[PDB]
Amino acid sequence: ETMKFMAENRLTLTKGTAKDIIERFYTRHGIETLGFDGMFVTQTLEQEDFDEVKILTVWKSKQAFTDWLKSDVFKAAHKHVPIINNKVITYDIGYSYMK
Amino acid sequence: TMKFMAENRLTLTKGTAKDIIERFYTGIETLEGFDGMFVTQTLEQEDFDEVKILTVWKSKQAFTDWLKVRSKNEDESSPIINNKVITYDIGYSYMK
Repeated sequence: ETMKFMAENRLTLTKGTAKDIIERFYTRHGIETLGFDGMFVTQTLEQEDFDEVKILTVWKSKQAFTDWLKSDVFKAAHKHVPIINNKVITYDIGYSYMK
Repeated sequence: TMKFMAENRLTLTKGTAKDIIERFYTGIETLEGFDGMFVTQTLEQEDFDEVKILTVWKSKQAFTDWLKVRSKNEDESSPIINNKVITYDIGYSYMK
């Protein structure tokens, strides 16, 4: 039913700018109003040369994600948000256990 | 809750993710600092397969205490090319 598909926006940033970028995601622009199950914004630890922030979104299906890519909430979040690189990766969640 | 993430990233020879993956779907939820885990498979991967066992914790402490699948460079028959562990601070999270 839910938590079957995960999407990741991987951001490679100038070292030191990670906090400011992350705070930018406290305003999610209504993504929760969607097949959306949750999101995580992380910072890779022990990085010396670059900062890496990953925006992980969990959905109930790939289509939930692809439809989101086409939504107005996607546009507002993409326009709201240092970033040297920006890559998108997707995954099939084959197993999840939320306690 | 959910403020730390540990990732066990497994690079596999293209096509072997299918079987191997089910062995990670497996009493870690008994720890207080443990919040949850995800096991994923990367889509659209061209030359190799990728399995990531993600676990979320309340603190880096929980994960550390907890801690304290061989590679080819060991058993030539293993599908696992590389086995890395990455750690993260969860700056923000929202569920449901």
